[PDB]
Amino acid sequence: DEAALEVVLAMYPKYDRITNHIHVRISHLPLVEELRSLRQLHLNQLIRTSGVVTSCTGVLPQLSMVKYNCNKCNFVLGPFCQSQNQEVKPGSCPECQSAGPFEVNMEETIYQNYQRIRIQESPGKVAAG
Amino acid sequence: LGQKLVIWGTDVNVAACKENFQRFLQRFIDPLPLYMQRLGEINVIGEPFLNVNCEHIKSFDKNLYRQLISYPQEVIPTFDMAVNEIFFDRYPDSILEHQIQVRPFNALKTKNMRNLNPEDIDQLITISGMVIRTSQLIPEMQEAFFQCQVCAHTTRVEMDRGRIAEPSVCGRCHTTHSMALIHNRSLFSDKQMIKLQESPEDMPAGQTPHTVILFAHNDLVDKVQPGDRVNVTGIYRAVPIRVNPRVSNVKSVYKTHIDVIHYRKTDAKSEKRVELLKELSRKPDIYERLASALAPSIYEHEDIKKGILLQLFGGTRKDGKFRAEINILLCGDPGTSKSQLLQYVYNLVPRGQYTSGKGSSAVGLTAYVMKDPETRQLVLQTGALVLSDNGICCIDEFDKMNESTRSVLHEVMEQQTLSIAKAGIICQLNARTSVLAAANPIESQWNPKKTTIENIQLPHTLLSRFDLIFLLLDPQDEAYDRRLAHHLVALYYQSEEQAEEELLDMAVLKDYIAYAHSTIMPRLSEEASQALIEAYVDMRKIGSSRGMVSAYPRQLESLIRLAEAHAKVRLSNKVEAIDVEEAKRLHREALKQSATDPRTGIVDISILTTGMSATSRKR
Amino acid sequence: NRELEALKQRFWKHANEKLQVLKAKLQEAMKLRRFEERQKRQA
Amino acid sequence: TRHKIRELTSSRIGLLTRISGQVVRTHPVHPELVSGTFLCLDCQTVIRDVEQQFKYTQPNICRNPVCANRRRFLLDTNKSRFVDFQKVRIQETQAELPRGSIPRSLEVILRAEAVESAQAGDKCDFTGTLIVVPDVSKLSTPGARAEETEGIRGLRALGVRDLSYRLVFLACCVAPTNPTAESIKNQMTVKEWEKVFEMSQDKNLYHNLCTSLFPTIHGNDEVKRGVLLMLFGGVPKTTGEGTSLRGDINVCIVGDPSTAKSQFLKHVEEFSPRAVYTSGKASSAAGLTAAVVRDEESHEFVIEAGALMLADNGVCCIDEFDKMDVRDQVAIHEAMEQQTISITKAGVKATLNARTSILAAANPISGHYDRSKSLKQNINLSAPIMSRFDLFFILVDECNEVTDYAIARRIVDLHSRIEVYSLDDIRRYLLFARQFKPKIS
Amino acid sequence: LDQEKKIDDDASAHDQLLWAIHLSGLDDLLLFLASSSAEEQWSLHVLEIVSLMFRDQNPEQLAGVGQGRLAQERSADFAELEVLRQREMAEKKTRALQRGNRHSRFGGSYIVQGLKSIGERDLIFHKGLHNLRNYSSDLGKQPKKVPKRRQAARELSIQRRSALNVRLFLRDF
DNA sequence: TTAGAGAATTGGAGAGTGTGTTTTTTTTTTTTT
Ligand SMILES: [Zn+2]
Ligand SMILES: [Zn+2]
Ligand SMILES: [Zn+2]
Repeated sequence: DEAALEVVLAMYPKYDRITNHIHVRISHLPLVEELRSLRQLHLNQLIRTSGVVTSCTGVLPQLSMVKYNCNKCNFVLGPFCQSQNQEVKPGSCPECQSAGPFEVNMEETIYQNYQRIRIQESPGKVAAG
Repeated sequence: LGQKLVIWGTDVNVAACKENFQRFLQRFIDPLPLYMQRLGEINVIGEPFLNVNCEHIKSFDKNLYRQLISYPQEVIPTFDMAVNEIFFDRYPDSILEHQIQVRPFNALKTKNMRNLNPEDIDQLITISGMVIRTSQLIPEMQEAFFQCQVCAHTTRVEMDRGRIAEPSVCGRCHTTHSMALIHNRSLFSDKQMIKLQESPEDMPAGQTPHTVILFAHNDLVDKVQPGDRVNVTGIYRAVPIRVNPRVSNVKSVYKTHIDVIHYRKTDAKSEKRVELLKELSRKPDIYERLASALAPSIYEHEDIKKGILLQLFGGTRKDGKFRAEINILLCGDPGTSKSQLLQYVYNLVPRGQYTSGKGSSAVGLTAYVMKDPETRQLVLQTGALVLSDNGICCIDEFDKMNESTRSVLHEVMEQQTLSIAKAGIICQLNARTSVLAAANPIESQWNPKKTTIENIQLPHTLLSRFDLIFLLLDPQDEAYDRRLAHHLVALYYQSEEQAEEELLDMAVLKDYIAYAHSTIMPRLSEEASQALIEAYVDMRKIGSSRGMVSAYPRQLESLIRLAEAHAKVRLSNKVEAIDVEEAKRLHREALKQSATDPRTGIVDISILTTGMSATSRKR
Repeated sequence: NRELEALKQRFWKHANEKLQVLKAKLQEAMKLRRFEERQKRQA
Repeated sequence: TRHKIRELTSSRIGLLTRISGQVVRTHPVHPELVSGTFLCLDCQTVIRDVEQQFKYTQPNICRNPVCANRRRFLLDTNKSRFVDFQKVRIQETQAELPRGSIPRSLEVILRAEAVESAQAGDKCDFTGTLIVVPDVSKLSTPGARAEETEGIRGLRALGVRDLSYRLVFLACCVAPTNPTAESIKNQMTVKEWEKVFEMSQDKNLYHNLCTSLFPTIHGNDEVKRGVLLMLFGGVPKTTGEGTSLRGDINVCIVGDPSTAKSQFLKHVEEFSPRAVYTSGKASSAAGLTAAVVRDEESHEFVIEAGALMLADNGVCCIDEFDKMDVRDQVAIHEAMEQQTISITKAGVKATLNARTSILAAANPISGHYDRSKSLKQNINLSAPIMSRFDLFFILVDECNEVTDYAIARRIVDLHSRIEVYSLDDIRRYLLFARQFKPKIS
Repeated sequence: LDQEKKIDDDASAHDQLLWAIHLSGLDDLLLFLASSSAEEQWSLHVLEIVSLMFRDQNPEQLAGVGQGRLAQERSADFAELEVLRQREMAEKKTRALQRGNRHSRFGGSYIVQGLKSIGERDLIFHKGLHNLRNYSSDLGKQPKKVPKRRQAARELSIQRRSALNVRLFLRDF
């Protein structure tokens, strides 16, 4: 993604006005897998699967780089990266050490589009019954 | 020192109680040295428990009985020490898996569920009841195994009234909070919860039944199933219940349950039999004797009883794919003896089933999948046809079943297997079952003008699978009805000396059938083969002449089944022309009853088709 | 067994987990890269 | 030794045991942590091979001997080791179930090589251990905090709560209880190769295979040939535009109810693997093709598979084919030619493969055949249904005394005396030969 | 510490290292350096090499090694396995007798009239009648934390029987 | 050679802080009526 951004801004120097990140997508990866055949050996590896989408959430905003107002003073906590694993807890304010009911700074927080889908095996690839 | 012990707040000496029970064991003899015979039975059988009658304890020593009833939690372990001391004073090198448990019991109930009071807490009681449910096997920890996660040093902790004295430090090393409970190296024993309703015979008039909880442990866990009726002897316990699982406050009102000490089931009802059966099989007209023994409580239908007897004995199962099972169908009005025949033979046969073709039946004919309500997990409830895989399936109200059930029965009769296409589950269940069916007319009472199929309104395809079909029509004849009425008034004047005789006849009939099934395996003789072959040709002759058809090859299979069954009845082990002649006679009698058109007589295509030849030419 | 082997050949004629296969067949190409670079440097 | 489900008492905990059971439900395969690698957050020391209980467990101490940390640890998921994990419910097999009892169900854990090796309905022998699994929701640890009978008490991890237990079988091995072209070649043996070659070179192989497959059938030699070619089948093909050309052969045997029409189906079904026998009338909501029914767990419309779907890439022996329900009478059009079943209902849209050869058996209208009339007049099948079948056969019950004589002789011989090729040999030869793809000269 | 859990008769990392020395022939060079009068300057070095080589071994056990050891050690392993199993079975039976054949929540309490409690009242016993055969007042007591200063010294390593090839090589060396 | 008085280190009592909780009806849809 970093390298693609460099090449894109070499070709179109003003494209930073439209984007701040280029997502490199990979297609025709030979590592095709059946959903029924995924194992622990495939963990943290780039897999390719097929299926029918059976559920979709609405497009929801998700925290990506979140900033928090301090619960007492006017300081704002540093950028914390969202992980998909757990809620990010701010910790304590480094100006004053308070750790109370912190709140998200919506205007300074960076969001990203989120959508959780459920895919299953296609009905013609599953066995009867 | 044991002699210093007294039960808490009781003034009873444990050592004196032990000695009194020991002399009881040594000297009680008269239930008509009694319990040393039971000790020897334990010694040879290897079961670690002794059943003892509290009435025997009472008659030997009233005070010992009072101590046992009042203070069972101490007195019963004292009796365990006594009996084990006697048992290992005798039989010095016999090895037992466990120490013996004394299991005192009262022969009858001392109390009932409605009169149980707080005065009875921690007291030995006996109550009668019916079982409503029985939990899965609960493992109760008996000794906790701890291992140090720093240095692998292990220790074992004994259970103190349900709580563990966890080691806070290791002994080998000295790390704190390092000892971890190794669950599967610990020791466990079986426990089970049972929910028991007061008996219907014991409920007061018009009241909803009361219910108690029993807890059984070790070997008494897997002795009682739902639906059983039991006199349970146990200690009436009271325990607190915490208000919510994460808080140790308890409700002032205590829960109660019974720690089971003893179960006695009260609804349960070899060469010395083989020697009788061998000569009784070669007694003359044993076939008639057994057939007349079937269902003495109803007025006699000879060929129906003969067919049911041959169904009970069945053919021989061999391998290819041909069914040894024999299928019988009974037809007649509601109010005939067909349902009594069904219920009788269901009570008689092993691996039997009885259910209704109506959709309101207690247990279904087809298999289904359901959420086990007490567990929420799926269970495959295989229907009665699959549960009776080596017995007779009695189907009352056989006409009232829906088309899906008719298809299921067609599948079971043709293929002797039931297919499962449930959600996720795919399997071929086994249903080698002999179906005995009882149908009704669609009208109120049997129409004489219309045919059997036209009256019961079941498909001819399914009717063609039955080996024999019979009718329970009663003639408008004094010659039959007068003697039937005499039989009925005599049945009112039935007495116990006739009841015992008929029960003995039914019991030896059961033993006869079981002994036949156990080993006797008929085969065809050459003369029997010729008789069956020429019988099929003879049945085809009467129809092939004049251009119609009067028989088809599956009737030869039915005749083979009946001949093999009759040889099985007479213990021959070789099928002969005697058996083949009886098969032809009974099959033709069934045809004379069922396949008779009122105009043209017996017509074979009334089973192969709906209607008959006359109808096919009337349209 | 020549005719039996011919029947085997006819059935083979009609005859018509993968990350490690990918890595191996790619490892061959990068080995060739290193060999060619070495040869060009030493030339 | 083998044990019953009723015999899985606490005495068997930790012992090697073998049980038989019928799989009722299989859950998804998950990755289970078998040994966690952890980082100590306040001294940066890595603790490897932290073995897991029936609770997710962090290090009890730091591996650094002078470090005082005992709860602040971070799992490194990339350097930890996981195992494939799957739980399946079983119950007692039909044979072992005691009379009158409810079926006793058991939970079985499959791991690593053994996951997804058993399917619901299979009867399998499980070899492994009976173990005990605590209620882990009651246990509170540094890794994770905690979420009518009374459990055991007094553990530090357990606090004021009580710990209950449940018995679970842990299967190290699973097998059935009573069981490509190159793949076939390598699987089979040299003696099997010799027998295959013998059959390939056999003269009169046509009639030999017919007689071997259909010994009970007297006569009807042409029907035998047709059914054999139905078993062998044609070559499926795909057009340039992607549409498929049907390869399977469809055969219908009409005849009087006294004839051998059902016996052909029975012989085919007991010979061939993956075959289904069914009646035209449905035993279930899904008849021949498919149905849409409400899930009892989800309260949601789901497919219920029919006989043709279960016979996909197989043979479906449909007896009483004249008595189909209207839903099957319509959907059999698509199933017989396009080899698909298309469903468009509430909650489900599906195209379900039905690549099956059909062997139908049917009765004439009014229950007997009339030779003066054509087959279209003798059976109720419509012209679209008639066009699907590759071969039609008719069986008329001739009232011929010598034929009845021979029939009785053959049947009673099969029952008394019996107590070219074997069906296993024909199975192996069919499986070998079906991989051939003949070309048109 | 991770990989020192090797069981006896297996090639540890040290055993494999000694086998590497053996196959390379540096052992013979060490013998030469030890026997040489001219190269006596390296005597302390060679002594330290030999010490670290024979770090794990026991002299009598090593001297007992020979041709017929495989059968001896196999039979000894089987016999020792059975001895361990019999000891564990005996201890399990003794514990099973010490506790009763009734579950732990089976109640019952006794007064031991002769035994005065920590007060003047008679002892009330709750841990079951089975325990009063070998009664002791420390049945339910937690042992004490030995303080750090008083914690006894523990032996620094377990002994393991190294690989037989390495043992034969070290015997010959 | 034992042991006892003064100084320093370790065990644990307890004071303080933070967390979690208390069958029913209307409507649809497919299959079966
Ligand atoms: Zn702040
Ligand atoms: Zn330790
Ligand atoms: Zn650390």
